[PDB]
Amino acid sequence: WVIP
Amino acid sequence: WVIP
Amino acid sequence: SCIQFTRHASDVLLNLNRLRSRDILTDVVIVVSREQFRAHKTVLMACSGLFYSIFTDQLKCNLSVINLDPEINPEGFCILLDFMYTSRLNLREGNIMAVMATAMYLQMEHVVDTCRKFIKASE
Amino acid sequence: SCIQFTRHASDVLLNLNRLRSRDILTDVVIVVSREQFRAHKTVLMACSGLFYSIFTDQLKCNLSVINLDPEINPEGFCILLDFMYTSRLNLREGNIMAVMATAMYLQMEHVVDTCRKFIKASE
Ligand SMILES: CSc1ncc(Cl)c(Nc2ccc3c(c2)CC(=O)N3)n1
Ligand SMILES: CSc1ncc(Cl)c(Nc2ccc3c(c2)CC(=O)N3)n1
Ligand SMILES: [Cl-]
Ligand SMILES: [Cl-]
Ligand SMILES: [Cl-]
Ligand SMILES: [Cl-]
Repeated sequence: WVIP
Repeated sequence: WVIP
Repeated sequence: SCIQFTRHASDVLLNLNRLRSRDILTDVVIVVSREQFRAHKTVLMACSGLFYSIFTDQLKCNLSVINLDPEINPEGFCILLDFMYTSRLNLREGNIMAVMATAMYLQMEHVVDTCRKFIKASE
Repeated sequence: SCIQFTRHASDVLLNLNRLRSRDILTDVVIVVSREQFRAHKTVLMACSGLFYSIFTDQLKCNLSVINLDPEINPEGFCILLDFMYTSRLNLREGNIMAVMATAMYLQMEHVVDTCRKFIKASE
């Protein structure tokens, strides 16, 4: 999971 | 396009 | 010896979401505590272990309406349906418990994992 | 304020290809010079400008069989159908002309672009  |  | 187009999967998902937003070729209604959500059976199966089991069943595969367990929160389902079609999860302090419970019921293992991690960080 | 799961789109496409390989919820047959290819209308639309136009038509959206132009090569179509469900293109010296012509007819702009580039390098 990432900060888009 | 890339070499997978 | 194949070549690969990096953005292809993302572009496919973006177009599937455009079809959902215009209600094009949607073939099922998911009923959650009277709230109704239109979707594509194939996308639901591709994202959820529960929908995969439902639509591979020889009788349920033909149903146009699926009713979820009354304990399922419609907002939690809506957030997860958005994630299915976009890869983006709107996870907030106020919805994390409903999102995790819905993801556990829908069998969306990666969502359950990030909810467990975000809950553990707050304790 | 959403979080994003990097591998989600790829995982969705992988599952859609698993459904295609087991012939699960396929809803159309594409006929190419007597060869037949089963697929999901939504995936075809998500990848091709031609299928997008066909299945948004109020009459054609209901067809279970679509016949392509007799000039279309079945091997070229097969390679492109594989690309639609995997992001991988089996581009070879012996098939590049048939693949480019099929991609131009199907309106798959990124495939047409890489074929033009590979052809230009060989001249
Ligand atoms: C297992 S083979 C397979 N073949 C095709 C499909 Cl459409 C499919 N979907 C599916 C099954 C289980 C799970 C998910 C999707 C998400 C998750 O967390 N668990 N699986
Ligand atoms: C344009 S809006 C839109 N909405 C939904 C879908 Cl399913 C769609 N597909 C599509 C249209 C045109 C093209 C492609 C896909 C691939 C390509 O090269 N051109 N387009
Ligand atoms: Cl029904
Ligand atoms: Cl998931
Ligand atoms: Cl027909
Ligand atoms: Cl393309």
